[PDB]
Amino acid sequence: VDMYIERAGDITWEKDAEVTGNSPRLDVALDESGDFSLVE
Amino acid sequence: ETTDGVYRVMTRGSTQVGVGVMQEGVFHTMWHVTKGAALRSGEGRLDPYWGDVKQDLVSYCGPWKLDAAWDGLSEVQLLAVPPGERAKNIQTLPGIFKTKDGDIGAVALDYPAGTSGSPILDKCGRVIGLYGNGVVIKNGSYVSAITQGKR
Ligand SMILES: N=C(N)N[C@@H]1CCCCNC(=O)[C@H](Cc2cccc(CN)c2)NC(=O)[C@H](CCCCN)NC(=O)Cc2cccc(c2)CNC(=O)[C@@H](CC2CCCCC2)NC1=O
Repeated sequence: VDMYIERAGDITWEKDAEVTGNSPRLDVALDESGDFSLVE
Repeated sequence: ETTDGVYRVMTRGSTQVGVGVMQEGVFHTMWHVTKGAALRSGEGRLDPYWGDVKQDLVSYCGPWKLDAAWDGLSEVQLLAVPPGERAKNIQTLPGIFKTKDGDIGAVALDYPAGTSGSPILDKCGRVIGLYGNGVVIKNGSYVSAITQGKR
């Protein structure tokens, strides 16, 4: 299996960017396998 | 070569399995993207140097170099690199993952699996973490932790 990388862009902040998405506040847990889960 | 930038992680026709960041001669991505497998870069080989499945992170060529942190206040940009699409900046105000071991910034943006590893930026262009380890909420949408390592 050939895993490889190819460049995709410069790491830059865009000055006139779309602001979108909400800002949820969530109680979560993290297990030893690196998986997040919601608490409830 | 290891020139600074954001990169697609591909397997071979080819499939995009993720994304990562080259900085200071070190490639940074999420563990679930590569599972620590070696990466071809042009004619060269990049070998895994450090990783942690619980953080879901892995670095190649050297130690984790990204140390900028979300200030808990400001908007950020996801530099999304989705499979088959050009890189694009998405600005958002992060939410919060509240955990028993402190709070983690988290972004409510939804992209294909192979967008995993796309960098999250502060206003100065510093990488404050990588996108793609998160949770699914009741309405089916997605919230990603702003996952940052320790330098
Ligand atoms: N709305 C949803 N589900 N959005 C996701 C966004 C994925 C972003 C990249 N991250 C991942 O792929 C990781 C992989 C991964 C998986 C598991 C462990 C680890 C390592 N600890 C990593 N994964 C995730 O974090 C979450 C984790 C949940 C942990 C719970 N304890 N796992 C999922 O999301 C799985 C899932 C669930 C339901 C449905 C799907 C996947 C299928 N959905 C997709 O095919 C795309 C669809 C997109 C395409 C672009 C437009 C918007 C919709 N979305 C999606 O796939």
